[PDB]
Amino acid sequence: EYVVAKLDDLINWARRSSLWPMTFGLACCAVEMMHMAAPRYDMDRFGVVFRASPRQSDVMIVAGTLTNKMAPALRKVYDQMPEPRYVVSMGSCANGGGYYHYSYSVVRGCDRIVPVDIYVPGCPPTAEALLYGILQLQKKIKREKRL
Amino acid sequence: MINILMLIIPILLAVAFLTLVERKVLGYMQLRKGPNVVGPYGLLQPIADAIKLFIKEPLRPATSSASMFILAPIMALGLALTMWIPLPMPYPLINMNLGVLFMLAMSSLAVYSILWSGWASNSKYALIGALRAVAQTISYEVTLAIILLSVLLMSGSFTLSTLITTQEQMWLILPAWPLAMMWFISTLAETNRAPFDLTEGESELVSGFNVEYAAGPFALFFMAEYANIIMMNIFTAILFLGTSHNPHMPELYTINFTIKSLLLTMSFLWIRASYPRFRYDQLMHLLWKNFLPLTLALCMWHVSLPILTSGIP
Amino acid sequence: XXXXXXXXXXXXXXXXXXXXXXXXXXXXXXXXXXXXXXXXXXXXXXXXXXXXXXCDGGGGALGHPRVYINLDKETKTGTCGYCGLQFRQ
Amino acid sequence: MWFEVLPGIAVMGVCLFIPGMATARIHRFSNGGKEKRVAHYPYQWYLMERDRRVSGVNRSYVSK
Amino acid sequence: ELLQVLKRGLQQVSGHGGLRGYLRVLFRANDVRVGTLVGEDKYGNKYYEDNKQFFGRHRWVIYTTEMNGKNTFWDVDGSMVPPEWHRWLHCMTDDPPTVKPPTARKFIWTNHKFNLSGTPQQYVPYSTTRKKIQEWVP
Amino acid sequence: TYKYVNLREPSMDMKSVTDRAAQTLLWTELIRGLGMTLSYLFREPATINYPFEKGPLSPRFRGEHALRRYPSGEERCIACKLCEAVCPAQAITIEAEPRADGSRRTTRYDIDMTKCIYCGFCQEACPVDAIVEGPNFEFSTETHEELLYNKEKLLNNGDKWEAEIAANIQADYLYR
Ligand SMILES: NC(=O)c1ccc[n+]([C@@H]2O[C@H](COP(=O)([O-])OP(=O)(O)OC[C@H]3O[C@@H](n4cnc5c(N)ncnc54)[C@H](OP(=O)(O)O)[C@@H]3O)[C@@H](O)[C@H]2O)c1
Ligand code: SF4
Ligand code: SF4
Ligand code: SF4
Ligand SMILES: [Zn+2]
Repeated sequence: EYVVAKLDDLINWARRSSLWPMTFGLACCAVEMMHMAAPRYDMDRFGVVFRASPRQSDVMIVAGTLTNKMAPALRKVYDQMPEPRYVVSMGSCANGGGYYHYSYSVVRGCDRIVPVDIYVPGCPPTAEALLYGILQLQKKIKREKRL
Repeated sequence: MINILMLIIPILLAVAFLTLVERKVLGYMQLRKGPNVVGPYGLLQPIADAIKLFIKEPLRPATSSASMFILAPIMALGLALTMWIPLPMPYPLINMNLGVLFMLAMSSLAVYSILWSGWASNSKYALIGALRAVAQTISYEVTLAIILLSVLLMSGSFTLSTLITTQEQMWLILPAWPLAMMWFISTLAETNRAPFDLTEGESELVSGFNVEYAAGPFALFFMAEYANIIMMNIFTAILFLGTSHNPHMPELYTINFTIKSLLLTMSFLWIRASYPRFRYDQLMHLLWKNFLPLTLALCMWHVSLPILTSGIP
Repeated sequence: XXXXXXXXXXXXXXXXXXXXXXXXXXXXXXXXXXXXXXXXXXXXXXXXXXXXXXCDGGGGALGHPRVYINLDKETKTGTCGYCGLQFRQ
Repeated sequence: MWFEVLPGIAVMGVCLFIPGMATARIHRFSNGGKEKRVAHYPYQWYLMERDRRVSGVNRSYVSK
Repeated sequence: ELLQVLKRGLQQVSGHGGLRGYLRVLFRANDVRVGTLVGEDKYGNKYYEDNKQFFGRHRWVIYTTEMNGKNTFWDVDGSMVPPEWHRWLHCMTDDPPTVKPPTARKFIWTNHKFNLSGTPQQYVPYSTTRKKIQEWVP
Repeated sequence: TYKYVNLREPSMDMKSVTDRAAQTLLWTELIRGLGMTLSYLFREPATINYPFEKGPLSPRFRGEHALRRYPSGEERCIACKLCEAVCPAQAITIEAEPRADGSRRTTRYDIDMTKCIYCGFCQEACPVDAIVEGPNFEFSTETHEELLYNKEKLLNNGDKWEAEIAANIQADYLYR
C-alpha cells in the first residue's frame, strides 16, 4: 500500500542517481557532448559516467546528423540497449536537420528511426543547456509499475 | 562458520565503495569533481548501482552460447573472492600448508573469466578482445612466479604466516630494491584498471568481457575485476611491507596494515590516469625481451645470498 | 472573446463544433495577453505644431527607422508605419 | 580540496577494517582464550588431538 | 597553517544556519559556502554573491522550495529565479535589486513561470490562417 | 623558419650516456611524470554544479527565439518576409493580413526548432528589432509538436525574458 508505492520510487531513484551515456561521435554536437566530461560543466559522477558499449549503458545521446547510411546502424544499437532505455536527441540535426531537412541523405528528426523522450534544441548545444538533458531526464522518471 | 560470510558482504561493499575512489581520486587527478549530487559527498551513489544494474537491467546475448557465458560471471566472482581466504591478515581463514601456492594458482584460474567470455558470443568481434587478453596475461605469469621465488628464498617458506614475522625491524622493499619496482608492473598481469593493464578497457578496441556481457553479468565482472586490484594491493603489503606484528593486540596491527594498503590502493588509480596503453605487441617486449633477463639475474643473485650469509628458515 | 472553446488571440478560430482541433485538450492552449491591439489605442495621441514630424520609438537605441508623417488632412488620424501613435495639429 | 576526498577514504577505513577485526574478535566465542591453533604439519596437529582427548572431551582446545 | 584550515570549515557551518541549517545545505545543496547575499527576489530565491573562490563564479545562489506550485525541496532546476539571469550570475556586474534598475513596460509578466515539459499546461502548436472558405446553401 | 623536432642524439661520452641510460633502466622520468599530476591533485578544481551555480556568459548571446514589443503596447514586428529570406534553415515562416483597420502586422508566425542553427542573422536583419535573442537554455519537450513554436503566442510569451533583453540591447546599440 505505502511500502509498494515507495519501492517503485526506490527503483526509479537508481535512474535518478546515475545514467551512463553513449559516445555517439556523429557530428559537431559530439564535441559539446565531450564538454560534459570537461570539468567546467560536469556531470562526471554527478549522474553521468562515460564507458561506451551499447549493452552496458542506460541512456543513448544521438549527437548530430543522421543519414540513410546511418539509419540501419543506429536502429539496432537502440535494440542492443537494455529495455529501460532513454534517448536524448541533442541539437537541431537531431531534431530535424540543422540546415538540411530538405536534403537527399539526411533523415529528419531521429523519430523516424528511433523514438525520443527528451529534446535539446541547441545548435552549438551550450553545456549550460545540455545539463537539462540529464537533469530533466531524472525529473521525468516519476512512476513505474502500479499493479 | 561465520568468518567467510563476514568476508564476502563487507568485501563486496569495499568493491562498491571503490567506484567512489575510481572517479574521486581519478577526478582530482584530472582536475574535476567526482561524486557530489547523490549523497553528502556522493556516498549514496555506489550502493545505488546495485539497485540500478541488477534489479532493472535484463539483457542476455543474441546468438550466444549454451551453458557457457553465464558460467563466466560465476567463474569471475567464485575464483577472485575465494582469494581472500588464504590471506594471512592478523589471523587467516584456514591457514594453508603452503600459503602463496594457493594465491598464485587461483589468480591464474581467475584469468578464465575473460577467456570464457570470448566464447560468450559466437561472432568473431568479441574473441579479438579475448585473444588480446591471452598474451597480455600469459607472458607476465612467468615473472610473477620468479620474483616471488627470490623473495620467498630470502624470507621463510611459502606459508603466508611466516611473511609477517620476518619483517620485525625493517621492510623487504630495501633488500629487494629492483624487485619491489617490478611488483608495480607484474601485479597488473590481470585485467585491472591501469595504464599497462590488459584488453578490458575501451580506448582503442571494443571492451573485453563487457561487449558480450549484459549489465547483470557485466556488472558482476566489475565486482570481480576491481576486487583483484585490492587483492594485489594487500599481497604487496604482506611481501614487501610489515612494520610490526604484535600478537597480543590485534587493534594496533589492523589500523597500521590498512594505511599501508590504502596508499597502494591510490597508487594503481594514480597509474591508470597518468599513462596511455602500452600496445599489444610492445607489452610483450617490455617483459620477455627486456625484463625477464633482469628478473632471472636477480633470481640468480637471491640463490647465492642465503649460502653467502646464513638465511634459512 | 470566447465561445465554447478556447479564447481567440490575434484573430484565430479554434474549431467549428470540434472536428479538427483535438490535440489541444490534455495540454492547455497558449494565449497572449493584450493581443487584440487593445493597448494600441490605450496610448494617448500627442499634439504637434509643425506640418510634418519625425517618429521614434525611443531614440536610436530602440528599433525604429525614421518616418515622416503629414498632419494636414484634419479628418485623418495620422499614424506612422511602425507605431499606432496618432498626431494632431 | 581534500574535504571531499577524505570521506572517500574514511568510508574505506570502515569496510576494509572489518575483515581484520571480525576474524580476531570471533576467537572469544569459538575458543577459550581468544586463539585459534596453527596446524601446518602433523606435529602441531597431534597436540590438538590429544588435548581434546584429555579431559576436555567436547572442546578441541582447552587449558588444564 | 593547519589550525587555520580546520577553523575555516567550522566557522562556515556556524555562520550559515546552525545544526539543522547545515544539513539542508549538505543534503539538498551540492556545495556549501557562506558569504554575502543579495536577498530580494521573486517567489523566494536567496541569491548569494561577492565571493572570491575561482574565476567565473558568484557564490551558491540556491533555489527556492515551492516556487509557483511544484512543491519540491529535493528537486530543483534552472526554471528557478525571476528575470534577473542577465546579471549577478552571468554577464553583468551590477546587482538586479541593489544597483541595476529593471526597465518598466506594463506589458511584461509579473509572476515568473516554470517550464512544464511533462506536466499539464505546457507548450502547444496552433493554426493561424482562416484558409479558403467553403459554403453550401439549401 | 624551421624549428626541428630531431635532437640528433643528446648522449656522447661517459656523463651524457649514463644518465640517459639510468632513466631507461629504472624509471625516474616516469616518477617525474607521476609528480606532475600530484600537484594537479593539490590545486582546487574549476568545477560548476548546475542546479545552484551558473557558468560565465556574454551581453550578446543567442538561445530560444522571442519577439519584442513597443513600450506602449503594439507588436514591434512589421511583417516583411525579410528574416524569412536570410534564414539558412528556412525555419521561420511568415504570412500577413491587415489588422482590422490601419495597421498591417502579421497573422502566421512559426519558428521551427526542428531546424534553426542559431545565427543571430534574423536578430541582425530585422530593421525594427523584433526578434532579439535572449540568454535562454531551458527547453525540453516530450514531442516535436511541443518543441516547435506556434503562431507568435509562445514567442509573445517571451515577456518573461524581455526584461533581460532590454538590458542586453543597451550593449547592442552603438555596438560594444
Ligand atoms: N491470443 C491472441 O493473439 C488472440 C486471439 C484471438 C483474438 N484476440 C483478440 O485480439 C486482442 C489482442 O490484444 P492483446 O491481448 O495483444 O492486448 P494486450 O497485450 O493485453 O494489451 C492491452 C493493453 O491495454 C491495457 N489494458 C487492458 N485492459 C486494462 C484494464 N482493465 N485496466 C488497465 N489497463 C488495461 C494494458 O495495460 P497494462 O499492461 O498497463 O495493464 C495493456 O498494455 C484481444 O483483445 C483479443 O480479443 C487475440
Ligand atoms: S545541430 Fe549544429 S552543432 Fe549539432 S551536429 Fe548539427 S550543425 Fe553541428
Ligand atoms: S521579425 Fe523583423 S524582419 Fe522579420 S518580418 Fe518581423 S519586422 Fe520583418
Ligand atoms: S537564428 Fe538563423 S536559423 Fe535560426 S531563425 Fe534566425 S536566421 Fe533562421
Ligand atoms: Zn513610429
